[PDB]
Amino acid sequence: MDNQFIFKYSWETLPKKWVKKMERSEHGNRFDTNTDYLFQLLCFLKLHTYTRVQVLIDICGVDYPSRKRRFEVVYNLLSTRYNSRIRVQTSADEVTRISSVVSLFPSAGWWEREVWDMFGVSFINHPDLRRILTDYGFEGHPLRKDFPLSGYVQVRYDDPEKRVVSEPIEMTQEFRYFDFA
Amino acid sequence: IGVPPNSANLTEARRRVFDFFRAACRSIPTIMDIYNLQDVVAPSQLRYAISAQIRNNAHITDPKVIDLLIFKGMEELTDIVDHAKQRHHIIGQYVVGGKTDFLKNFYTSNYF
Amino acid sequence: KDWNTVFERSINTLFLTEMVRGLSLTLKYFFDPKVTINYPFEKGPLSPRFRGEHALRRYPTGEERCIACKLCEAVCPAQAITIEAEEREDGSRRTTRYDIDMTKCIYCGFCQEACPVDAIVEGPNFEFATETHEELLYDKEKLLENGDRWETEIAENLRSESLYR
Amino acid sequence: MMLEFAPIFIYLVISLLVSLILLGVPFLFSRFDIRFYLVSILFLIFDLEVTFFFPWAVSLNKIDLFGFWSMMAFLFILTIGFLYEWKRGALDWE
Amino acid sequence: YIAVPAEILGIILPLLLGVAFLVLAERKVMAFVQRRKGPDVVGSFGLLQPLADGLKLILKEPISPSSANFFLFRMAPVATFMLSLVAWAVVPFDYGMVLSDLNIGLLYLFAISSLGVYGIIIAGRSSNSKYAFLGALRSAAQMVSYEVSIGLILITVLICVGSCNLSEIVMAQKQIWFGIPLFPVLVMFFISCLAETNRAPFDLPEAEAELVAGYNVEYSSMGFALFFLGEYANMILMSGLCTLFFLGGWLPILDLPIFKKIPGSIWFSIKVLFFLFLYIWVRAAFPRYRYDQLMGLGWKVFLPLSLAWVVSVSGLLVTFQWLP
Amino acid sequence: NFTLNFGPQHPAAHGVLRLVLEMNGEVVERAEPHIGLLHRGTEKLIEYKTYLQALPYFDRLDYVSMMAQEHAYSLAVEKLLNCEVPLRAQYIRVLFCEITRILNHLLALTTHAMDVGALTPFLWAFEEREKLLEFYERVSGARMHASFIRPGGVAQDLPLGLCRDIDSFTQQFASRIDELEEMLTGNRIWKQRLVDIGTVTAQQAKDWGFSGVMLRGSGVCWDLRRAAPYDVYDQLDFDVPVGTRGDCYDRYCIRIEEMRQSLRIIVQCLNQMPSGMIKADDRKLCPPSRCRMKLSMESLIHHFELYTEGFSVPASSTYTAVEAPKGEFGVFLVSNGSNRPYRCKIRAPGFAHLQGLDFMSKHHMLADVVTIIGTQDIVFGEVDR
Amino acid sequence: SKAAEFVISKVDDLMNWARTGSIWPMTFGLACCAVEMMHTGAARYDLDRFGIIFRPSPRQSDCMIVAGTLTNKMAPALRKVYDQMPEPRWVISMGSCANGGGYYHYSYSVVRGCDRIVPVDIYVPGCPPTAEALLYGLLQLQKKINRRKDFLHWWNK
Amino acid sequence: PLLQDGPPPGGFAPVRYARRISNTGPSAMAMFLAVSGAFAWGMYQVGQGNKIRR
Amino acid sequence: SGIVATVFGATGFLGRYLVQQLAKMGSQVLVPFRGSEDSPRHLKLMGDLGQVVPMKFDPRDEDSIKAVMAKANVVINLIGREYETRNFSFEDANHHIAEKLALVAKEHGGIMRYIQVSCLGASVSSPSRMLRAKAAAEEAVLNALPEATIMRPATMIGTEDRILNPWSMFVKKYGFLPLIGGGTTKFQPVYVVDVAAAIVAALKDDGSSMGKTYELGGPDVFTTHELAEIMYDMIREWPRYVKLPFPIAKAMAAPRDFMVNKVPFPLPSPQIFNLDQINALTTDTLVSDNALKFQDLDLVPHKLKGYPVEFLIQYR
Amino acid sequence: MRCLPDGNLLQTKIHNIGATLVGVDKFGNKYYQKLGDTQYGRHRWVEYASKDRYNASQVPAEWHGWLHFITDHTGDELLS
Ligand SMILES: NC(=O)C1=CN([C@@H]2O[C@H](COP(=O)(O)OP(=O)(O)OC[C@H]3O[C@@H](n4cnc5c(N)ncnc54)[C@H](OP(=O)(O)O)[C@@H]3O)[C@@H](O)[C@H]2O)C=CC1
Ligand code: SF4
Ligand code: SF4
Ligand code: SF4
Repeated sequence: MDNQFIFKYSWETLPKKWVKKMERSEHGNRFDTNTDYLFQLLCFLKLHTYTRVQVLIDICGVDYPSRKRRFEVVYNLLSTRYNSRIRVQTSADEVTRISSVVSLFPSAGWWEREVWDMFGVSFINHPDLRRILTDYGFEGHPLRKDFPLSGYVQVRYDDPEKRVVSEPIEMTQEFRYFDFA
Repeated sequence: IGVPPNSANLTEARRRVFDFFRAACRSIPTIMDIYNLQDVVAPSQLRYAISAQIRNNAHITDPKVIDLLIFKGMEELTDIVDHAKQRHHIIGQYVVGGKTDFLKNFYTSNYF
Repeated sequence: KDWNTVFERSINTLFLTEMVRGLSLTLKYFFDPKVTINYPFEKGPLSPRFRGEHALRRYPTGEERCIACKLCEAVCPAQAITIEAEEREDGSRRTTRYDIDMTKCIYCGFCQEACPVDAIVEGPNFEFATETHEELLYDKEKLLENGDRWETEIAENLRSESLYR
Repeated sequence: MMLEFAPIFIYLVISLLVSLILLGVPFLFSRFDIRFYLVSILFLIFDLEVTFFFPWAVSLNKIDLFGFWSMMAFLFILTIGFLYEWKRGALDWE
Repeated sequence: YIAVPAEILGIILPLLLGVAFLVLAERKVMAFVQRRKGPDVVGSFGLLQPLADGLKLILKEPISPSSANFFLFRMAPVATFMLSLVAWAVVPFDYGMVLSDLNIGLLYLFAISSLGVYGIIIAGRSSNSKYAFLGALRSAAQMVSYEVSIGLILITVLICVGSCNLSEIVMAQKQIWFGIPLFPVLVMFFISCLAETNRAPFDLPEAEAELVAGYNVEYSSMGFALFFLGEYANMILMSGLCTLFFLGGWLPILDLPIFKKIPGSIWFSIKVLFFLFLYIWVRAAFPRYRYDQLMGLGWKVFLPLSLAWVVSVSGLLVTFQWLP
Repeated sequence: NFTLNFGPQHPAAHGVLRLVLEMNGEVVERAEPHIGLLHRGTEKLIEYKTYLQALPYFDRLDYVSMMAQEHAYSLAVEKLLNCEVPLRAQYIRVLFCEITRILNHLLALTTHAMDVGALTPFLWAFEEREKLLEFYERVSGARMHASFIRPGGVAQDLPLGLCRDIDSFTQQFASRIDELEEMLTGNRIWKQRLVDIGTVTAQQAKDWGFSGVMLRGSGVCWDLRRAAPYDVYDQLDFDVPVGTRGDCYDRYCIRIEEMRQSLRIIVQCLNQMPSGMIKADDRKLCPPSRCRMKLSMESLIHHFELYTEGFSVPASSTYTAVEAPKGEFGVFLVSNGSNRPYRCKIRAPGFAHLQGLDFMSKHHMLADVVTIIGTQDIVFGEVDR
Repeated sequence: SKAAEFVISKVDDLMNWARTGSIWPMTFGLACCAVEMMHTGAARYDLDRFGIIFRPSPRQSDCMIVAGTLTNKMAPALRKVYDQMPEPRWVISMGSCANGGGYYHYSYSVVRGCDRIVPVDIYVPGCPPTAEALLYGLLQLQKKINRRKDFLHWWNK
Repeated sequence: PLLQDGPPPGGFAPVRYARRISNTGPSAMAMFLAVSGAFAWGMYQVGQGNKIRR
Repeated sequence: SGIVATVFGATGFLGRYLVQQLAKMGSQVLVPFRGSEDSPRHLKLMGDLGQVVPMKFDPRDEDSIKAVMAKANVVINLIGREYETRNFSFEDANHHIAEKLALVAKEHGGIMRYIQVSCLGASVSSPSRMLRAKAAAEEAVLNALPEATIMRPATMIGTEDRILNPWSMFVKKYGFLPLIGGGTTKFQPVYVVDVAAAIVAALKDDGSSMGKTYELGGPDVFTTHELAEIMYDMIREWPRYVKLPFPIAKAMAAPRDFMVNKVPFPLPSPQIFNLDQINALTTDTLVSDNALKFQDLDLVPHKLKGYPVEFLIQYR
Repeated sequence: MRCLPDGNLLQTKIHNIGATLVGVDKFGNKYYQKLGDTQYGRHRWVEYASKDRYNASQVPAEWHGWLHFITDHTGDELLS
């Protein structure tokens, strides 16, 4: 089962309205789909006899500030049955909720929490969507390109209050940007 | 339990806004106990800050934005009750408990 | 299955036969020599490539090797290096400031690779723990002092490693 | 004779004094688990079994076969109790 | 009676020194098995390490958490330490070398063993920590469980001897040591002593890495020291009982004039030292059981075997009229 | 149900491990790991680095398998650049990948043993770790974060006499494995702590994205060195051990057998090691030698460019994965044509494995939780990034 | 006071000897630096041969080694464990991350040096410091403990 | 230069990777017979000692 | 700020709040200590790298005093003790060090601002010997430095205070609380943070605090009894009191005063039965209407209820 | 007499039995070797001049490489 067979067989068998873009390349076979079809496309690929995509390797977001739908959500999937990989991507914005695939691949649960934490994209029907990496009470989504590298707040011990507290950042030496272009 | 779909209309969104406000207000006694606010602020002042927050966003017309605001409010409330980060006159992001502004800003610094 | 195999299984269970073997091999290392190093009288082995405390080097005449190219500052993954430079009174291109924050540095050796004149090196010293954070903010003079103290070992190491780089 | 118990008492007092010196010199510079009740009951029963064995073991040379068989009957009753406890899962802690 | 305190001190002080050095010997033998050196810097061959750790511990500030059981919290380590000390009044080291020649000394030892649980229980409850309390309950349960087997083994020995006097038990082994015919009983006794002293492979309080907080987790400074010292003094005692009951106490290996030249206290010490080496050797050799596994072992393996051995020994001696 | 908040807070178990357990007495009902205690924003920081400056971040993800992640990152860059790596370099990269596998398994196996009470094998295994740590130091000058495997090959050639010292290590290593086995394998206590603990079926392993030993324990024959080979793994003989029961005892036996197979690979790399360059010859991506840089204008210009600007990578995106000691380690790299990565998503096997702690530990005793965490082989540097 | 000073100095030497010869550190293994610290306790360097025994609870600890990156999320947990340590207590910062933030200094989630949370007595440089470097740092801790005169200061207070 | 680290002429000596087995133990009937004989003869000796003590 | 301040006696209760507030305004703080190096250790946490610098000194050594002051242009004195030790008398700790500090600061010549911290009831005709020595220091510091600023806080409340903590310790260890004067003495207890805020405010003004003496008291007046109700409400325990008349209280506070200057070894500090503080309790100590209060420094003091007593949670 | 309190020095004294003097540096530190095979042939040690208050940083740079097996040249050969 080579990438030549997957590209051709997916063109013949998939419903046409699901896939808007198909890229066959040595970097990877990629299927771009609308958000309303992502869940169904991933269920087809998992259950169909000639694809048997049973493992969701991971889900990640990419931020494209110059785009109307700035977020790209990428699903890297694997078929151990046919020894092949597939990439399924869809686009999203700051307020549009997309479908969760936890009911298809239980491993998606923590990855979708990471996407919500890092980018602010929300997932319909996710059993427990809350931040997973950042500190409690964190504000913002650090992987957005407009989020500053050093953030907005920092912590320190405050003896009068006998506790660790958060205050606006003060940098002894700033990050030096070296524009080498 | 799961994240519900995006609200169809402002009636669905408002039902959700009312539901959140009710949950936020019903947790007020728990917060007062966690942060020991019995001698700092009144429970109604906590209620006013929550209703204020909601009233500042009364000009939003897009149900998707309202859903995101409710989700972020629910997340903020859960942290305050479960993982309290105690600061004296501050709960989360809420301060609890003859010259114009220009001349004050001028006296302070050159950056307004 | 068989009264003889059942018997052997029962006896092995009741008399802890496999627990004896673990005891026997445990006792064998009791009498053998130990591998402990008697630090600080004895030390562990290191190599000429070891990445330790940074140092600034001079030419044998006493002139500094550094010509403030700032390549090390640019390549540094931790942004631990700060450099200021200007023309010296004799027209030479030299730093007026060369700071390495030893608490930001990740001891990667990228700076030593980037330097075109073998001026900045990671020397072999690894025993330089301090009592204050500020003592680990190395300025140019501290770095040149390190170079003077460790020059004999640094030069020998560079001769050794000049066949690989 | 009970004379030999007096050194035990003086020993206890001295041990107490040592305990207090060691402990004092530094002051100068809602979930009921029935399986614990069940292990307590088992221990109590077999505690009484060890207790009734002490006189028997020292008296075996005089009581002869009659005493041996009466102790065996005693054990048989208590071991039937033990088998009941075993089959009922009182000896399982998983 | 005026010189009785001198005898008691000549027992208690060397025992506290012997415990200090047992801790050192445990650290040395485990180190050597692991190809390491062990404490060898603080004093020549590390021989001053016990003194340094003891002085460090007494120089540590006490903590005393804000609990409603201030008195019991401090009393629990005293209780266990005292219990560990007081058992030695009846231990004979040689013929005539014993503080109290109790005719009921066997039952007295069993009673002290039975009292040992209260220090752990009380420490766990008085700590105001559910982790400490749960760990304490499990340790107490394990101790009482293995006390049953210890007691039934004591009964086997008593049947052979016919007297509770410890010196009489030793002197009844002149013909033959009891560990030869009753070697399985000796094995089960040594294992039951490991489980009663909470030692590896049964050391639940050591399994903090395993999400099991021990009963002494809240203790610091000298209360923590008293718990540790009581536990180690119990290990020397259990090694002394293994020696008295099955290895013929102070008697020589062979009834020969060459072996009778070295005194009985040396024989007793050497056998005690063999057993203390095995306590450490086992710690160094095996992993540990879970709580449920060792509880199952206690009730389902060691109670039945101990009971069966009582029946078999008494029946064999009654049949052929070999009773004492 | 009462809740137990148990966070092993020292090298005893991980160190940033924090678990919320719901118990029924001693039986575990639900396990909820709380993570992010080691989240340092590595993925955000990488976007501000050139491709060379981001390389040391990979040594610090699974900080027990340092060179294996450097390999994965270098392979991803070589893939997008279409860079050819000399044969000698490929053999050195495979040789040190398998050395890195042994370092990992030695630590994973003996730290798990120490947590269940076997204190001795940790000490024996760490003296073998020191010998292998010496090989890291002799090639790179660092014991752990070598930064030795780079896009295009390796940083430096092997010092004379290193291959002989590795051969002397291999001659004796089988005996060291046999002693770790004799301590644990046959021992009835060891078997009671691991047999039928944390059973995973093959469907469960695929559903939760398990990889490596966590997947091969369930009888699924899947190793990326054979399924999607890279470097010279296709010229090497080794077996892929698989389990038959999918519990903690199979995964222990597999990790032991995997060290014997790693030893086998290292021997073949030693014997088949060819002469030649250790760096791709192209003069746009690899530093010149010191003598060349100090004698040739072209070489100096290239050196200046490489250590200030860094190389550019043409705009594209791809996912690259290797068989790391802990499972499939993947890098989703997005290039925008510039000298800094636009996006670097790091796929860590421990992220998938720790997420499956809840179903693996269900209805198990409290003391089995550490055993299950041990067989998963969790390092939070890669879980949290 | 030609006699009381001599007796005070001997008491203080004895207290210093006890405290340097018995250092029981509570390990705070956070990241890669913990692995080098595990090697320090292992057979080749054998911290136990110096009387150094690693304890699991802060109640029984004289010293805390911060070995690895401290995040904002973990900072309160570190400080709480420090506050449970009975006096006298010392802190050793191990590695660039714990010293000043290291490779992650400019991150949004990292504490830029553990000395912002607890007071630090010894800083051990390196990323990671070698096992021998940590051993050198612990011997520097012993050098600072030996400068203490706890009896003399209390006598004069 | 031209000298690079590598195998010696003919390659390194072969190394074993497989578990070499060990048959060490009396096992089975040896231990059971030893223990049973010890029990019987030692209990007879216990009888003799008790008679002497009497 | 370019302020380099040498704060004497910063290793005590008020000192930690002052150093933190001085670190906030960017001032570099020098912290002279007389004993162990672990006494200023908690102050290093405050401020940036190199901002808080502890330095060893000897109260009875003029050389060390000018050594630690040689680099500063602001000097704050907090040194003082409420009890007696055989080595330092009330006048030794409350007046002789204070005067010596003013004299070296006068021979320094570079000390722009000098602040001496005193007690509210510091008067020459005061029953307490501590307050008498305090008042003598007030005049002596002024005589040596007319431009100095005196501050007179009342009994300060905070985590490490010596009033509510010893009461709570006593109540938990015995079950009752004694009243040394029937719980009728009127004092104005002040949050310790407010005192530090006042000192920083006096350092930040346009020069309009030099030569004056401020009386810092809490926003509300309290009796010994009324303060004890705040303590009982916070620690969630049943109030129980034993009225102890003055001649019975002085009797229990006689031994330590009697034998402190005779026995050759140190004595524990007195918590509640300190004779000098009992003598202060005979008369009310309130803020005079003609003095300069918190309102003079554009400051409003914090009411005791709430956070200022939140540390009492640890006793429940 | 330092051997009684300082067990670290004693271990060096015992291992010194049968060793060979390689050189002495400026500070008085003495350098020994055995030429055996116990720790894989690593038998280089230093006996510090100060029997008390010795410290690892007292080894000069000329002898540091020898002591750490970085080089086979002694401090004397390097200085020449
Ligand atoms: N209730 C209160 O707290 C009130 C106090 N005040 C006054 O305010 C000042 C500061 O208060 P507070 O911080 O609570 O006081 P503390 O007693 O807690 O601290 C006093 C400071 O002075 C030092 N000190 C004490 N005696 C001597 C001495 N003989 N030689 C050298 N240094 C010495 C102490 O150092 P060390 O720790 O080393 O002893 C400490 O740093 C004091 O002068 C006090 O009298 C004002 C009103 C009431
Ligand atoms: S070692 Fe690396 S991180 Fe440190 S200064 Fe040199 S280049 Fe920068
Ligand atoms: S040290 Fe080297 S690389 Fe750095 S500025 Fe000087 S000459 Fe350039
Ligand atoms: S200092 Fe370096 S080795 Fe240590 S934890 Fe930080 S990144 Fe890892």
